Amino acid sequence: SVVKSEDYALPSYVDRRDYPLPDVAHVKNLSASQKALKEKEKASWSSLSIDEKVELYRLKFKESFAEMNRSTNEWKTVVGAAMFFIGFTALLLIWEKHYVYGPIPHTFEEEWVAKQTKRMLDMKVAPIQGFSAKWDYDKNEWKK
Amino acid sequence: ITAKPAKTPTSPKEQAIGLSVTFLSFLLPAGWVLYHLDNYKKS
Amino acid sequence: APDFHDKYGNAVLASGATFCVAVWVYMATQIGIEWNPSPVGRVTPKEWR
Amino acid sequence: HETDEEFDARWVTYFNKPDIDAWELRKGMNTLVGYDLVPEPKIIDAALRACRRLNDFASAVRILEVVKDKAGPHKEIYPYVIQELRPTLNELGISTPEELGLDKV
Amino acid sequence: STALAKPQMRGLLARRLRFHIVGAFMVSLGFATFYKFAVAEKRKKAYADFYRNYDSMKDFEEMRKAGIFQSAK
Amino acid sequence: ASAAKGDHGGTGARTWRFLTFGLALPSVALCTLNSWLHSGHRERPAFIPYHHLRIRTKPFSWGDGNHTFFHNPRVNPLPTGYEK
Amino acid sequence: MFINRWLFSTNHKDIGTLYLLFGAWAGMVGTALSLLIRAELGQPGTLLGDDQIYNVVVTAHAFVMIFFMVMPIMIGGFGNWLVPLMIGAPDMAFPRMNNMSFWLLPPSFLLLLASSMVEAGAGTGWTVYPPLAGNLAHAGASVDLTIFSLHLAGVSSILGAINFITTIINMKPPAMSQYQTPLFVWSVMITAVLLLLSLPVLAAGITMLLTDRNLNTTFFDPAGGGDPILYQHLFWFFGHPEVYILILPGFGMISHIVTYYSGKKEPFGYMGMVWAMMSIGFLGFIVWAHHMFTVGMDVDTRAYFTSATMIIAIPTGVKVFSWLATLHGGNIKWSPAMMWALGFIFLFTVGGLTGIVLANSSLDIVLHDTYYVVAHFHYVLSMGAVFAIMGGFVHWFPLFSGYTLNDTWAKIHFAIMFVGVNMTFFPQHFLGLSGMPRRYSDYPDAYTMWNTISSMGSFISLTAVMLMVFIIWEAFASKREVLTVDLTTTNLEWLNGCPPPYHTFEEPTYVNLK
Amino acid sequence: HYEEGPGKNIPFSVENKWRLLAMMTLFFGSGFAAPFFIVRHQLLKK
Amino acid sequence: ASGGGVPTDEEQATGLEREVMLAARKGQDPYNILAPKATSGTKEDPNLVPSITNKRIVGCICEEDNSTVIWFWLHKGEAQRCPSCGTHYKLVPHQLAH
Amino acid sequence: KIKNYQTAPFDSRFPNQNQTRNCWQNYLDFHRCEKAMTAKGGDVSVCEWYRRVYKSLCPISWVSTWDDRRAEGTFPGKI
Amino acid sequence: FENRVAEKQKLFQEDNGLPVHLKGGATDNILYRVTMTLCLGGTLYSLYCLGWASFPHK
Amino acid sequence: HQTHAYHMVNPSPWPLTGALSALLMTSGLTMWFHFNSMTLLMIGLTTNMLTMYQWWRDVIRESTFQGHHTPAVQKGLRYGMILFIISEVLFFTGFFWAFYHSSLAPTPELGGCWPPTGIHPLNPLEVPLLNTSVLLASGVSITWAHHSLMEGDRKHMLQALFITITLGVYFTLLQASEYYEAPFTISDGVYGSTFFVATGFHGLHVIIGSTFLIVCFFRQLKFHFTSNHHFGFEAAAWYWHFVDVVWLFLYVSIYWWGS
Amino acid sequence: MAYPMQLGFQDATSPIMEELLHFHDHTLMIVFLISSLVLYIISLMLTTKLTHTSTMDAQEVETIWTILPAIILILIALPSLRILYMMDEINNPSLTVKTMGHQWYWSYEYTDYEDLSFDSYMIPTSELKPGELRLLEVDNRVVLPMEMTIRMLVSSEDVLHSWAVPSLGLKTDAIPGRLNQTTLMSSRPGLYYGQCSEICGSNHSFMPIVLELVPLKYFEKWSASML
Ligand code: HEA
Ligand code: HEA
Ligand SMILES: CCCCC/C=C/C/C=C\C/C=C\C/C=C\CCCC(=O)O[C@H](COC(=O)CCCCCCCCCCCCCCCCC)COP(=O)(O)OCCN
Ligand SMILES: CCCCCC/C=C/CCCCCCCCCC(=O)O[C@H](COC(=O)CCCCCCCCCCCCCCC)COP(=O)(O)OC[C@@H](O)CO
Ligand SMILES: CCCCCCCCCCO[C@@H]1O[C@H](CO)[C@@H](O[C@H]2O[C@H](CO)[C@@H](O)[C@H](O)[C@H]2O)[C@H](O)[C@H]1O
Ligand code: CUA
Ligand SMILES: [Cu+2]
Ligand SMILES: [Mg+2]
Ligand code: NA
Ligand SMILES: [Zn+2]
Repeated sequence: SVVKSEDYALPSYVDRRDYPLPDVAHVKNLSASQKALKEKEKASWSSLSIDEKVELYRLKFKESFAEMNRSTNEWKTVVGAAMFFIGFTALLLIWEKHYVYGPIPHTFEEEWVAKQTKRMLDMKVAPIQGFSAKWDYDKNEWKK
Repeated sequence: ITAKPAKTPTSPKEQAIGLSVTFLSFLLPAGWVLYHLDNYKKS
Repeated sequence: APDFHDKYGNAVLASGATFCVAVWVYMATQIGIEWNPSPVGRVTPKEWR
Repeated sequence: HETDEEFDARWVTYFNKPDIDAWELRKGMNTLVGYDLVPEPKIIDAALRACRRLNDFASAVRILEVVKDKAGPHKEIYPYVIQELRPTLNELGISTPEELGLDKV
Repeated sequence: STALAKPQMRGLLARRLRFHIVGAFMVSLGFATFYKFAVAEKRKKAYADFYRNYDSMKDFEEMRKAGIFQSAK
Repeated sequence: ASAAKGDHGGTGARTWRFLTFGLALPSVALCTLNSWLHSGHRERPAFIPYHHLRIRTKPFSWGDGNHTFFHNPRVNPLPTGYEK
Repeated sequence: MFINRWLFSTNHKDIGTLYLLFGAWAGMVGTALSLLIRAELGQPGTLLGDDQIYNVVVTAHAFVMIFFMVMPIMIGGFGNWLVPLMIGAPDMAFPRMNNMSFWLLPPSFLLLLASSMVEAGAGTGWTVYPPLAGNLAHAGASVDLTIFSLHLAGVSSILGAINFITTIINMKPPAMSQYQTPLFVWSVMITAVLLLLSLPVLAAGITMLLTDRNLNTTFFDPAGGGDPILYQHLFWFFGHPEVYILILPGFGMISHIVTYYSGKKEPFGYMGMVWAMMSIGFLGFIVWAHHMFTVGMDVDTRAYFTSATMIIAIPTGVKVFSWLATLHGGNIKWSPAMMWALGFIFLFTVGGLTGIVLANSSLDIVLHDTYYVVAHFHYVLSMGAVFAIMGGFVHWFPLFSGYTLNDTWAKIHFAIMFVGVNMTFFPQHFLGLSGMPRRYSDYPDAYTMWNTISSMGSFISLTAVMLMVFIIWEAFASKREVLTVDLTTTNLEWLNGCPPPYHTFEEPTYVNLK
Repeated sequence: HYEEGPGKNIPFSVENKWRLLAMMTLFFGSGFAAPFFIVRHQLLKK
Repeated sequence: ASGGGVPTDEEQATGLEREVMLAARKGQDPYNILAPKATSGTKEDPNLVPSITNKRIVGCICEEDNSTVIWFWLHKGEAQRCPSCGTHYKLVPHQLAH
Repeated sequence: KIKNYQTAPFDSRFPNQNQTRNCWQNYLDFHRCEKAMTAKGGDVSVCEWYRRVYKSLCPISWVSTWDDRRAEGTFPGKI
Repeated sequence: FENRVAEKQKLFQEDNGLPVHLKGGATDNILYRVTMTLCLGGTLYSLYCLGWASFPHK
Repeated sequence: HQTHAYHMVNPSPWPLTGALSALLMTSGLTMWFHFNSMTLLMIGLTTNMLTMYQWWRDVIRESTFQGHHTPAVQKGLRYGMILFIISEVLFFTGFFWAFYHSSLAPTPELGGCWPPTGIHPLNPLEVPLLNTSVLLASGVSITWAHHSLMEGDRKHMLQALFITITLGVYFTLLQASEYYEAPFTISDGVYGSTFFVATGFHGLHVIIGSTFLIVCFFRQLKFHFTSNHHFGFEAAAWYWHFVDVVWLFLYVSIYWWGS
Repeated sequence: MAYPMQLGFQDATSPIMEELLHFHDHTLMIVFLISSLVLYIISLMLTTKLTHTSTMDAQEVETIWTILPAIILILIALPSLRILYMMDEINNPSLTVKTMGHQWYWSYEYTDYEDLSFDSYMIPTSELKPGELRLLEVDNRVVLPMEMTIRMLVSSEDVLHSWAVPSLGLKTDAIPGRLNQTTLMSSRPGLYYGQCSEICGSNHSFMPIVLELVPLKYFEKWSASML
């Protein structure tokens, strides 16, 4: 039952599916009825009741395999909280855009970009694949 | 690993306080500097 | 006895996802960020010279 | 390293030692479940009868649980092994984890 | 009341490993054929098609008439 | 690869003292004589303000900034030539 | 008592704790510098309006992360806590000299802060190449304070390397051979040999830089017959061993973490792991000029450095595949430290592969001094070191402190960091392939989209770092004391409890020779 | 001798979690703030 | 030539250095400089593990050239077994010093 | 013979990326030739190949500095 | 002279709880205080020098 | 009570004072180079010397007077000294690399030759050859000292160690005179740079090694060493042989091949 | 130049850059396959409740995972080195051009025939003509004859710089006291841009390179008009 800090060098109990029989029993001290149960265990186990058999199991072990291997809902908390904090990050980025960053250069104005795009096509920027290759110089429009 | 229950449990409200204090300790001084960048560069 | 994840995991996942999508979409589209995407299929070239 | 039958026979012999002690029972089972196999019924049978000589009902149930665990997603293996073990389970009065409700989460 | 057949009980992890490493190899060979077709050979054909009838003087004259050069009006 | 000496059988202090006074210190005394015979000042060469010599990219942190630490006026010219 | 314990320490655990505290504080400085970099770049134009300051921020970012965060945490912090415990030794060989290796670092960091406060800072790059770093283009004290910061950090680490090598060779149980010491202890010994041999060459080169700046020497100045390229050889003869020094203790921690959370008694392929770290260490001395493929180097030298560099992938692959083979058949515990270690294996692999791209000098001509190199090393180094550090920190925090972390919060922290670092650095591959130079305060407009995304990613990792501080606070605030730790039969550092007493192994372990 | 055990093998107190929060706030916050104030300092010089 | 005047360790060694020297003269190893040689390690012939307290950590190299060492506390009382190979160890507390 | 100079040809003495010594050697050769042709009579025109090669390869500032140092008496190569 | 090592061994093994750097007697404390005072005072002065050098002067 | 043979050191202030001395020396050199003042540097040099004195004093107290240097501790100190010397070898290797880089490929500014135009090297057969004989001889006399100590001979240990020190001082004084008489300086391009920085760090190490031998001389006068336990003497001899070997490489490379 | 959202290399302007593109495609396929294989095996190792925790013999599988990486490295190194030595092959230029780096601009010298030299500075953003590129245009472009092998010689008159033109696959450091050689050949006319690629101080971001490739006869007349 109670595991103490000062017990750290003694053999200990663990529930691990790869270490099925741990080094100590889960319950070491026995009451009068538990003592009588361990005596009865020396006779035929067919004479033990289901409840007695469960009790013997729970004296030896803490959790069953099904209990120790159960899945949990923790992933919902983890993914949800991570998305909350990533969302919070966007608030910081909104704050930065509003209070820290000033205007970007005039070369990002629509008319500048339209002229710069034409000049890039006139100098055949990336004419094999990257950029002017996607312009139809015969039809004067972007290729479909 | 196994462990004892908390000797001094930190409730959800207490965690929200510690988290908010922690985040403000990083965000307020830097935010103050970045908000005032214009003030510094025009000096 | 149900733990924190049994009690609140559904709400944390749903709310966190809804919040995260909403604030990133707002940041991405409503505050003047210039992403500078490709002109291809988007910009009508204009005389410059 | 040797044949399957020779491996199985060494493990049957191990658990059949009449005066096997508690430490050896645990060492045997905790070593056995490291291998890439679910132990043959004849190995499990010898381990359960060792539990009986050691007056340890609980470890007999745990050994049945670790057979089911070692099968992983191969859900056909454990009912096959319990089927093969039924005469021993009946003889020794071993209840399965399912019969004890210990398969419930 | 039918007995259950004896299933395979040994080497289940190794058998899983072998099956999926083979599958990994087959997928890798498949991706390598897709990538050579969708990227590497596509690029080879794009440069070869571009240059097969490329007229560098015609390209220059187009650029010159568009006004792009300092050294050519 | 062991010179032309040769005296072992149980190395020791007596042998290393023998080497010290019989080989090592005599050699120092010979090189001391060789050095004392070739000593005496030689005529310093004409000064030429070569740009790869007398480098000054920052004043030195002592003196007037323009003298090296073990400046010898007789043989070390400044960037502008020998001192008077 | 407080002064005797924490300023006059001769105890390997307390000194380890001092290093972990120092390294965590440095990590905050280095993170703030990184956010300033990414804020300058997060939209086109100028933010600071002063690119000398930008260059100072970049330079200090790298020195802080390398010399004040990664090496103090891995070697000073995990090395001092874990190495004596993992070999059953009662302390380091030189427990008082060990304390001076620690106390040289606050002054070293003070000199680096001083360099940034005086004049206009050292806006040099962490390479500190002349003539930019010389006394005409960087007149004044800043670059000299940087040189002296490096001298003190170098003495700290050379003395620490002497300590670790001596401790590991001389203070194991008499029956324990070198081939019965754990992999993390190997990884520290090999890192220490690399430090011992490489740091004195850096010290020679930066001393020559100091005298060209102040004593009118001309080692690097063609006017006197010197050569700027000689400084680059001496710097990178240290600097390539240095990048393996930065990852090797990480490899050692990753081996322990992957073994532990796979439920295994041992890593797969122990002697291959030892061979691989020794091979990486050795080859790490004969490849440095791949940092110099654009300086005007002869073709046959380029072919040699290309080929020798690529061979490092062979021992490194043995380690990656051996970590996968340790997972194989494990009873996998999905702990937060395991998540850090699995993130490490994948991200390190990506980074190492872009290193193999760069090793080909023909491609490196186009990729050198671009963001492709920045992306390479923020995967293999920045994520590699940071993820191994966080894995080790989560895994061993209960040993060092006696208290447990909240594992759900620690998994949330891992998730946020994983998103953040990949959003930050993956797009930088595109920027480098498309020709954006590194060390730039602004960029041609075409590069805007990926710079914007990269800077948004940097704020996600900021959120993760703030959360990490909260998680550490919450653990110390709640005081959940450790009880049982599994697998102590193959993890000796836990067997004295959590935290271990001040003196451990006052009675040494018993180990027979059979 | 010295104090041993959880909370005692560290150069800072964890006896009160709010005093600890202040101390950790000052410690990590001063390192994070420093580069921002170094930049401000260099901007204000010229 | 020759002469004396240099103290010997017998004359002038002190402290722990002198304890180690005098113990070595008697063939004893109180300060654990030598590796102990294993017995057959059965329950009848366990390995005998000296200690000045009532528990000591054992590392067991179960087979020659294993790289993995198996560590456990050995307690005063009945012999305990290595959890990997089963070989037996028994604590022999106290003595050594005063 | 063999004129119509376009640029300096490949020179197997200097096959690598660093061409400093190619510039330097041709500068020296031109000036040594020129000195020789001036003393014992003759015409510098026989030195022309070296002239064209060092003018092609050498940075203007290097030539200018070397010329200044020859005039000063501080040129460190032998002419 | 004479071998007085045994006398120094007695002095430095005396069971007085002093750490080795003070165990020679009162002059150790003097020399320690001189060293530490110069170190801490020198470090404060270096910080003053940093403050001075951090700003432009004429 | 421990039952291992290793040394748990008393808590000590000297790591901190040594670290602070490093801060004061380096900030002091910065103040001297840029702010026209030697004050911080002088304090740092003083506290460095005080730290070294008290630290190594305490090591003598722990070993000669308290007995903590068991064979295991001594073996660690052997490794530590060997590793320290290896790091010093690599430090010098950086300066030798600088020398060979500059001299094997002399640039046009030098005249395209080595030695550069305008440099008149010292004659390696005069005082540099004398210095070589002096350090080689001191390696013979320190070996005599070591064997005298092992054979229990106080007087001849002291004589041989005094001769070794005298030769170290002779070398230092000869080198100082050579520095003063040299017609080239540290500012004489890469020839002066490599010459004075490489020989100058070597001269510093001769002074350090000579001081270490002098410490051993006085400890020997005070009977600290036994005929079998004397690691400080062994470490000083190893360091002295290192200084001798570095000199042989400087003589062959810089003075002889580089002339 | 680069275009918005570009993922890979600029299109090749020179045969050597085309070679680099195909070699990069080859190497990236390998990178992708290895990175994906590692990610997949991670997921495979982590997705079964089956276990095997006893000691595993290593030496058989270590032959596979050294020999197969060595073979892969050879398959990278063979075309890698072929391109390296093809790059280095003798080309016989018909023009030599020098460039000198400076803080913060480039100068160019064309001194095969006449003494032609000039400085080349970034166009400030406020002075860009409509449709010109921020941070990339210069006042005086490096005009060069197209379809011709050109020897570029690179040096600096102050700190290190580095002269780069990505679409020609060029990057040569500019080192004072050193004259570094590279070869340039454009298959096409046009404008080809690069940026200083060795940190050289405050304005390292702002000293770009613009090559203007035209027919020889235009280059000759431009050269004469620049004297
Ligand atoms: C943790 C630090 C770290 C590590 C470990 C590495 C590892 C490697 N690095 Fe990186 N590197 C840096 C940190 C690091 N690097 C830093 C900081 C810089 C730049 C500094 C600056 O300029 O500021 C840099 C720069 C750099 C350059 C110079 C680029 C330039 O500036 O132009 C080169 C060139 O070859 C390079 C190559 C490599 C290679 C080949 C490896 C190899 O060791 C990687 C081997 C690993 C793998 C290959 C992955 C795992 C292997 C397998 C799964 C097996 C199968 C694989 C194959 C068959 C390929 N690095
Ligand atoms: C270990 C090395 C390291 C690390 C961790 C980092 C982390 C980061 N770096 Fe990096 N960086 C370098 C080493 C590193 N860097 C180097 C060498 C250079 C080249 C400098 C030069 O060009 O001269 C460079 C350059 C560089 C640039 C290029 C600047 C330019 O070319 O102009 C950029 C740009 O985005 C960048 C960004 C970042 C970011 C956003 C992070 C991080 O914000 C990403 C998230 C990581 C963290 C937040 C780490 C936090 C860790 C702790 C807080 C410790 C916790 C402690 C304990 C648990 C005990 N860095
Ligand atoms: C001969 C015995 C003298 C007494 C003993 C002195 C010991 C000094 C020891 C330390 C030397 C350390 C640094 C060496 C730097 C160069 C000094 C080289 C040796 C030397 O002394 O060079 C001389 C003086 O030079 C000079 O600048 C002298 C410059 C003086 C300042 C030197 C120190 C500068 C800062 C050094 C920092 C070193 C950092 C090392 C870090 C190592 C890794 C931690 C040359 O004199 P010259 O007039 O030029 O020519 C002779 C002309 N007749
Ligand atoms: C003119 C003034 C110059 C000032 C600046 C330079 C100062 C350095 C002075 C030179 C070094 C002096 C070193 C003295 C060490 C004395 C202590 C000592 O020697 O301690 C010995 C242990 O060795 C040990 O720690 C050995 C410990 C390592 C010592 C290493 C010393 C060399 C390194 C010095 C620093 C070089 C830095 C160079 C940087 C470029 C004590 O053990 P034993 O001798 O066996 O005695 C025990 C027997 O008595 C028992 O029977
Ligand atoms: C890269 C790391 C940091 C990234 C993200 C920072 C997020 C910022 C957190 C908030 O910072 C605060 O922001 C306020 C504005 O919202 C500023 O108040 C300023 O603005 C207010 C009005 O807008 C005035 O009331 C104040 O007096 C004036 O200081 C304030 O100083 C600053 O501390
Ligand atoms: Cu010029 Cu960067
Ligand atoms: Cu490298
Ligand atoms: Mg570069
Ligand atoms: Na910007
Ligand atoms: Zn065993």
